[PDB]
Amino acid sequence: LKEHPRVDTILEFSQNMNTKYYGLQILENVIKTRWRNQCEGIKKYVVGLIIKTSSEKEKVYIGKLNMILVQILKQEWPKHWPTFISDIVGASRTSESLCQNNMVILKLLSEEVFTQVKSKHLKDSMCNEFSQIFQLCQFVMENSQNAPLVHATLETLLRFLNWIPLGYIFETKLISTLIYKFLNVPMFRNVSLKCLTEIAGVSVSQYEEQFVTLFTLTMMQLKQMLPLNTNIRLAYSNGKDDEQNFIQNLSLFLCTFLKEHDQLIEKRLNLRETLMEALHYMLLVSEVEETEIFKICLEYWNHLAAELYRESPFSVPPRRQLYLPMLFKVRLLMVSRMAKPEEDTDSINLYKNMRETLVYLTHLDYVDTERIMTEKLHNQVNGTEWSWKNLNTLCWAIGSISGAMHEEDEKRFLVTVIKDLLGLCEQKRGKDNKAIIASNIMYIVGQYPRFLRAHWKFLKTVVNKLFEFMHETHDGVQDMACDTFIKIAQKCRRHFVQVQVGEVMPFIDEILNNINTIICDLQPQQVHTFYEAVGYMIGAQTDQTVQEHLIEKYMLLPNQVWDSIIQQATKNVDILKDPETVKQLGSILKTNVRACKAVGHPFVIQLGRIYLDMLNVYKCLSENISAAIQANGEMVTKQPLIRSMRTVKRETLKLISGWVSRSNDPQMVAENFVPPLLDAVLIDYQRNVPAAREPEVLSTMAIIVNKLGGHITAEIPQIFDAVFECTLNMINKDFEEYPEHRTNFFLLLQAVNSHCFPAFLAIPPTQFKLVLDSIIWAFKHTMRNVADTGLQILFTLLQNVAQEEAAAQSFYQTYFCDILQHIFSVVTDTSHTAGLTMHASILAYMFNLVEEGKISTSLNPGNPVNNQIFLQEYVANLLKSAFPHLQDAQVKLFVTGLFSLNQDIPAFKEHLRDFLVQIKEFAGEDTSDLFLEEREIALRQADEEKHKRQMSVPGIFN
Amino acid sequence: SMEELSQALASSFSVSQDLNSTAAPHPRLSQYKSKYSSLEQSERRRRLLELQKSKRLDYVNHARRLALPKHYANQLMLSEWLIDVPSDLGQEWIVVVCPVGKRALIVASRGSTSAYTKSGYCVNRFSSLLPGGNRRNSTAKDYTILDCIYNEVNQTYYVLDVMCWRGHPFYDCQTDFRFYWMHSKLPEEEGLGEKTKLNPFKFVGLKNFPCTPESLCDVLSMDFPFEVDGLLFYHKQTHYSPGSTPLVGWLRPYMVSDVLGVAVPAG
Repeated sequence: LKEHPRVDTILEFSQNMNTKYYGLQILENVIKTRWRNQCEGIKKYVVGLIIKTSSEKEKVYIGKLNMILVQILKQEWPKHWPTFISDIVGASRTSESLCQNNMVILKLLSEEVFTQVKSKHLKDSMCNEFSQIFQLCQFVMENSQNAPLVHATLETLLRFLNWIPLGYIFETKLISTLIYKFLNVPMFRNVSLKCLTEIAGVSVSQYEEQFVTLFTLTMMQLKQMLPLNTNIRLAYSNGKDDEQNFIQNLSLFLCTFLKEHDQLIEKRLNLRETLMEALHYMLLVSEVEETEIFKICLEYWNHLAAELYRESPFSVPPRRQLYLPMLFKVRLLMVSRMAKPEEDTDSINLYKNMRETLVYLTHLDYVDTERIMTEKLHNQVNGTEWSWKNLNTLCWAIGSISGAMHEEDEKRFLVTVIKDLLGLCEQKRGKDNKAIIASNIMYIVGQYPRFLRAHWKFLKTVVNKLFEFMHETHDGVQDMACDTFIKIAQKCRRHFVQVQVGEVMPFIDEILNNINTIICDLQPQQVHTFYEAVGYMIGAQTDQTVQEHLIEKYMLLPNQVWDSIIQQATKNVDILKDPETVKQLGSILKTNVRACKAVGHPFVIQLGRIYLDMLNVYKCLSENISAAIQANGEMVTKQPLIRSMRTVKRETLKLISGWVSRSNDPQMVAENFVPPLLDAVLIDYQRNVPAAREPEVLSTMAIIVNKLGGHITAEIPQIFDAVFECTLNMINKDFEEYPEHRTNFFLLLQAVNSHCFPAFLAIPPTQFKLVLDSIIWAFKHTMRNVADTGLQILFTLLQNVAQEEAAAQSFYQTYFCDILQHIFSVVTDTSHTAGLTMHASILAYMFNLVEEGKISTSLNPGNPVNNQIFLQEYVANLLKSAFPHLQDAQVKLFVTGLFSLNQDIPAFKEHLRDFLVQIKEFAGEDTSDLFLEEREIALRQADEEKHKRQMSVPGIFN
Repeated sequence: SMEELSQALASSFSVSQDLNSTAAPHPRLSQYKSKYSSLEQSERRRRLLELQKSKRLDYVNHARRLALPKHYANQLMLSEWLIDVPSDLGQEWIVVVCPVGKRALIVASRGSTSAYTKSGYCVNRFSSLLPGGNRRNSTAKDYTILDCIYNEVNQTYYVLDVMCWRGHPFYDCQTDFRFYWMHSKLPEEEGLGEKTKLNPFKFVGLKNFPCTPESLCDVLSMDFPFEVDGLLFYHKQTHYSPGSTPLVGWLRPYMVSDVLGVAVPAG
């Protein structure tokens, strides 16, 4: 209410009470919103308050005041507050009380100084400013004996170490002072170490001796506080935050230091003992229970392993020789702490990293790794380390190295692994124990197709056991049995399929013949996996006619029920209103969907068998669903029998989708499946109320478009007739209502646009108008995904419309302006700057058109003028209206700069963001939003260099 | 070694070490002999019939609990493969011809009828004309418990045994009795064997037949309203007890000729 009308608080805070938190909130407001003589009076006043205040209950108002001082500094400093840094030293350098708060303030400020060349420049330019901050600190560290002050000082040093010039760090006595005077001491020791690790991260070519010294002295002090015979593992879990964080900091130090500087220490032959002592620590900390601690240790081990692998990479090179005394301990650690395999983004990573490290280490010495594993196994048989957790971990680690050994080595290894676990299973007493073991055996086996493909009798023995276990009622052994069966099927297809091995028939024949015997105790979800698994096998049959016969035998059971239902429907249509019949059709379809997914194109012999009946059932249930709603309305959707029919429609569409996208004969699809489909689904979708409309009608249109392009361009009018308008209404009054229907609508649009463009001319203009409104809505939406799609369509529509000169001009004349109006309206506004790079390309393209004289006739038809002038003005016009604050001299010059950067996109991008760079700095919080685009394209180069380095490592990807 | 590995995995790798389990093929058809195969069955059968005689586990309460094993898993009496053919087979045993389908524990309890797999995974919860499986037929302890093979294509629960009927438990009765009770209680019910909104699934009981050579011959030549999955051989006297038992024997029809050394017509 009250905080609406600067002048007030200067007066208000003078005789105030507790309500002062509003006055501060009012001043912060004015400062952060609009930002000479006025605010110059504000700066002076603000500083005065704190100088007074801080020279204890007062504490909360101090931070509150400090906050705003930083708020202003973010806008003023240093170009229009140059003294600040020279001043703030002076004040503190005389009053300890004052020095406390300045440290607190400079710590706060650096949290608004948190882009690589941008920061590089700041470190260059503001060089003077930092220099003094460091010296203030030095002096304080040098002389003060006010503990609470010294702490705050150190906080600030840390916070600034990356910005203060190098020589101040290395050509001083900083390093030694920190290690001797501070690290040494309990309440200072954490910050001390953070600083030293911060230093240790510095990556340069000089200061070699200073680094080496930083290593040996810190080690020396460390060995004194947590001596190398401590049980860090236990120290961590027991001890307080104090001691916990110290351990975390220790590892952070050694890891940072060694990653960047190990080579230095390696070479200095007098430093082994101490090098080994650092590893000793890394092993001791690697014992720590907590994940966040392990993650840093693991980053270190991965570094070490990768270095040695890149030196080596066989099974003695000089750097390896250094580390042999402790390498097996790293092997041991991975094996004994292997994370649950991918079988959330953090945990996948955690496993991936551990796999990677172990795969490196395995290449270095496979014999050592096998031996660690064999022995971890013995200890499950011993009972000395027996536990479900332990056996699982072991087995995960065994599974994890699955490409790293040679065939022959692998074979020998697995043979002892399997035998021994088989033994372990016969020996343990539980049904519980036995299930845990049996899953582990199956898990391992599934990680090693290479082994299975090499030995038929064994593969076959394993698949038969899996069928046996598909009858086990114990907790999850039916699941592990199916899950294993699908892996093996997928990775060994050809071995099943009508290729005989050392015997009379293909094994697929024996499976198809005993399918009901096999699956009769599974539940639906498991039957589907079984069907999918057998699909892969059939998919491998290269002979088409042999493969037709397989599919028939394969598909025989669900076809029986299907046929029985259809027959009943034929005699009496009402059978399709029967709750159970409808539930059955649902699952027969889901089995079809699953088999089709696996088999792909040839599943046609099946889909074609049932297609017209299936589609007929679709119409009947459709007539049911709607007539139900036409006699009770919308609420009928709530009822369970309706949901049930709707699942049939859905799985119908999914099945068709599933096939078409896997299809390999567009003439066939076009002349044979497309018509009956279209009849059965389109008008239906139209006449149904918004609640009764299947979204998959849209995604199924989208797929068959993406797949057939020219082969169905002719049908697009029919499809849009029924589907285009009504679907748009459904989503246009945003009130996010049908997320599935819009994600679909746009996937269809984008498809028609990409593959069926000519259709847009065959639709009446009033409908093409609509297409545009709808594309316009898309790139106008909040959530990046929807925006990004809308842009993509537009940009393609542009390039595409160019291809047809006749109607190109109609479009340009009619829409051209309106589209910028709308695009600029998305760039200019309270910005969702998701697709800045898109905006760039779009605008660039559109400018070219006018520049290059491709818009043949004038946009202003009453005042004809060169369109590049008209646009140059029309944009300037639109800009000076969205930004009335902006000086009319900058507008002209900037709109000039743009068009002279059109036939080049990267620079046209930097030019435009820079407009918004300098114009959002007359605002504030923006920076990282526009910068967000560049950021991601550095992660995907870090992913691409990582992911492609993994290709050279056998077993890291397998 | 690789042969040694396969043999080890085929024949010595089991979670519940059931003798002559039908989860693996008939021992008479395995290339490997499991340690879980036993060509012996009579001694174990005699031994079990003795044990049954002195009933020392309360079942009356088990029947109501469901309205000795825990929740809804492994409640059905499951056969071994028929291997060691009883010398008094024809006098002391009967054969039930089974339909292709899925085994099901059926519990009709207060206005509803829910089916379970041997695993205890509920497969359906529905309505039935069985003493406890209807809102109108929902009463004070009128629950019934069946053992059925569900045939999806005829949408019928074929009844194989009865463990409880209208709150009366039969676990501790002989098979001849139990089978007699089901063939007498079933037809006593408004169109079970038919389809109504109140009874979605038909419950037909399965015929059983004597096991003299001539009788089996007849059986094999009969025509059934379903596709023949196999032949269950029950000892007339066995009580109902959940688990694998040698007191019931299973064979697929193509095996009867070989294992029982009897004639067969065309097939």
